[PDB]
Amino acid sequence: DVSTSYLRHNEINEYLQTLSQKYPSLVSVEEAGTSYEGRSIKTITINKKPGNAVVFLDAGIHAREWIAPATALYAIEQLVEHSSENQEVLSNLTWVIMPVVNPDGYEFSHETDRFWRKTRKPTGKSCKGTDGNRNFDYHWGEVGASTQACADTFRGETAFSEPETRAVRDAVMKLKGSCKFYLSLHSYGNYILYPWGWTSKLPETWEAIDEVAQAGAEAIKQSTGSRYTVGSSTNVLYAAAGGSDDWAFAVAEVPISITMELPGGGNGGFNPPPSSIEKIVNESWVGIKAMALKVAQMF
Amino acid sequence: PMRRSYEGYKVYGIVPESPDEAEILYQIRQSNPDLDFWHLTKQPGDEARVLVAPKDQRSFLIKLIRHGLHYQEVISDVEG
Ligand SMILES: [Zn+2]
Repeated sequence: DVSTSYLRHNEINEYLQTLSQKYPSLVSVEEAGTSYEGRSIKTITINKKPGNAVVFLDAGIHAREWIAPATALYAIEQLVEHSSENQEVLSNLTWVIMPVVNPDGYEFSHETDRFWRKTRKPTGKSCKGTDGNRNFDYHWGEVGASTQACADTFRGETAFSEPETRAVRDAVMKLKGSCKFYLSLHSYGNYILYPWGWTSKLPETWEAIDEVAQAGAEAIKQSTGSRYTVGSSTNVLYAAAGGSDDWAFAVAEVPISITMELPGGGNGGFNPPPSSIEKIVNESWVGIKAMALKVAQMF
Repeated sequence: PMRRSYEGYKVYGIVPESPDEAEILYQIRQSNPDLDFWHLTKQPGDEARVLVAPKDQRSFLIKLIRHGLHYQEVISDVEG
């Protein structure tokens, strides 16, 4: 079970490598890029078949949001190690999952500072790190992103200044029009949100995304009774430019683009105790599977 | 071998009672990078959470007092 403890980055990549060896007909593991400090940013591709719609799922762009990589890892475990229980999202759907976008920051939050958020790439003489979810090149730097190098929402020296966000960009762009569902896992707050992050004006196809997002919230409510708030980002969060969901929607042209804020726990919300991981990732997968199924029915 | 010390740090919970009160929290976050906002939304009844270093605690609370916001000290000592 990957849902009993928070895994370090090397354990995550070792788990992926094991899956690539154990399931060579179902799974391929590849390097999408290399972090600033030299760590391998890997994806796992599940059920690759010509003509399939692709779900791209990433997590761990923000270092301290530990329940998101755990949820991504649990999703991988269900789809790969329990595929017979998940055929409804494995017929015409291919999954590409990036369980940790920001391994340098993630490891730093384990070793030194539990509440670290950014990358670790130096930004000048005084501080290190960029907010990866303010670093994507769509209306970059226009609102809700700090210009201060040491702020936790620092937008970066330029758009896509971080190899970690370039890795997300390259991995998504490699799908060459086949990606129909982009899903980014964060914490915390129990929200299922969609573009625009940077403005309150609704996108023209917001209803299609809302249909998917409501399906995830509904499935979660029917499974555990937990409530999720669904809507366009600015309904819940103050406007911010440079998020990955905005970029996937507008630049990668992914019709369904969603950011999920996973349940909080522990004294900080970001740090549910390890004993609570299983129930959170189990419930989260219920919503994620239901959104993918809706996408599978639409494409 | 060595990790960041959180000695003397506190976490405060704030529940804004209007969109204007929540906006005050947003300006505080945007203008004071030394504060660590763990959570901040526009959701009614939601609790914002802010981790505050000892050097910032008196000034931060006075800003809360100045604007009439309700707050609670939810963690008194993060303890290193
Ligand atoms: Zn986040």
